[PDB]
Amino acid sequence: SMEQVAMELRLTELTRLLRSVLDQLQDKDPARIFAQPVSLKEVPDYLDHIKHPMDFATMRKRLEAQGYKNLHEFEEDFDLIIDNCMKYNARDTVFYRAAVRLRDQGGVVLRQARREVDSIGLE
Repeated sequence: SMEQVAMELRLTELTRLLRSVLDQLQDKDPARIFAQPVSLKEVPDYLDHIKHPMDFATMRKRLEAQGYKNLHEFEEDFDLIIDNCMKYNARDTVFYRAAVRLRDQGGVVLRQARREVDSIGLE
């Protein structure tokens, strides 16, 4: 149907905006601490601690499959990256501190992303 095509165009449009958002967020992680999933070979107990692992590569996979239907779902995954890190790692670690900086700098990006999604009407 034509309605279904229109819905798909909106989703494709949203996916384009989120790709830009994702790139901007990942630029705030120049150490690439959050670029890939935590290795279960190198951190064998990880899933005992963290029940829903997340990372930028995994987000990018979901994004390219147009698997984010709205900005809230995207934000949920970004928050998992930060929140998982701040639980597994202690305050005095480079990992925890990197997550704090990513959350702070990323907030700016997400604030305007929300305005753009609402304004253009992409969800």
